[PDB]
Amino acid sequence: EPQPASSGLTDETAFSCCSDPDPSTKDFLLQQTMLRIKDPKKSLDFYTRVLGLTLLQKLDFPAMKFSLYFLAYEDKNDIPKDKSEKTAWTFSRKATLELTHNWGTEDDETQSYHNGNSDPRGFGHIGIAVPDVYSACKRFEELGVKFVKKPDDGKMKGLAFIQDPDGYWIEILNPNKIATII
Amino acid sequence: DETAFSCCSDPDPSTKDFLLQQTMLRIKDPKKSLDFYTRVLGLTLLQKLDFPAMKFSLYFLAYEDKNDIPKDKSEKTAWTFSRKATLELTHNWGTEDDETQSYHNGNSDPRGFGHIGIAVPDVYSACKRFEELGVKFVKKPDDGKMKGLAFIQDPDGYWIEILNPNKIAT
Ligand SMILES: CC1(C)[C@@H](O)CC[C@]2(C)[C@H]3C(=O)C=C4[C@@H]5C[C@@](C)(C(=O)O)CC[C@]5(C)CC[C@@]4(C)[C@]3(C)CC[C@@H]12
Ligand SMILES: [Zn+2]
Ligand SMILES: [Zn+2]
Repeated sequence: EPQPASSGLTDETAFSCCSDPDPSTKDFLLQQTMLRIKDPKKSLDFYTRVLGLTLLQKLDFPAMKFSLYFLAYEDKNDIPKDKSEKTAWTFSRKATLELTHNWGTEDDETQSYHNGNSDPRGFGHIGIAVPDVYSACKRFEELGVKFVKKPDDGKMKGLAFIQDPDGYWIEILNPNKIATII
Repeated sequence: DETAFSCCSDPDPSTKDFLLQQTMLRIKDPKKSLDFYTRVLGLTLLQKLDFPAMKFSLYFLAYEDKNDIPKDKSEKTAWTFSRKATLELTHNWGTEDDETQSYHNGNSDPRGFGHIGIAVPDVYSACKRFEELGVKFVKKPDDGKMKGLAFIQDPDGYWIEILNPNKIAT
């Protein structure tokens, strides 16, 4: 029953590669995903205004000439005012997006970041779960967002991919509708 | 900062139930990857989904109690895809037997994606356990200006930040 190896893993092989978690890893949290961004204006506007994330915090590194922007689906009225307080909070949020701006890249017409979906491949995308793919995407269209895959294109109806201003892919999906699609 | 106007306070309420569900990474060999993320890092495999017509599988991992996972495929799928902060590891069939194939981690030419990041109670003991389990480090907690902060690598070489949120605070 181990599959032909041009056929992928059986459930058995796969599951048997899984161990229950060591109890010292309880309380571990998947806190952030870092993406490099060419232009923090385009990017902050895309993630806050279009996608509805809240800018939790900005960190500056004047020596090393770069800034970090931390965004998440969080209530602004939860963001601490105090500096240290604010940082501990931000960095204890789950499911956060860290955007790294290297100074000057916005003026560099020669410069662009690679989105991982052409050679050499790796990272693919982040994805947002929404209650209605078609209504969200209709608004995205209204707001000038660029699409990789419209919700109705292809076999997978009801799932979409849009680009952020650096070309990074963002999946848009409805958890109550995925099982129909697959 | 002249990005002063770039931050839309009060997002449109149509986005109020939006949720950052997944980060997707391509993996050469899920036997290694699954072992690493579960046994070393302590995540749980939520769901394995296969696509024969398209020759790939998806492995969703998260920090979730295995006991909360519905057993039924439709209930499971709906549950998995509504969890916050999942890793979606994509396996294109055969890459584990292709001696010439490897994925790129985004941290050298051409750059883009940098890393995912895991918050822990105690960076030092986590990293000592990591050392004991033969985990490869990109940065030990005691190298450079940033002390008490580490980066490790998964089996594909993707970078994973190991931090304590109360120590960046300093
Ligand atoms: C151990 C030491 C002291 C040393 O061995 C040099 C390499 C390094 C491992 C180093 C690295 O390699 C890449 C980056 C990145 C550069 C940057 C701006 C980018 O490359 O885009 C993105 C942010 C990021 C993570 C900031 C921190 C550093 C400087 C990072 C981890 C700090 C720790 C550092
Ligand atoms: Zn980071
Ligand atoms: Zn995905």
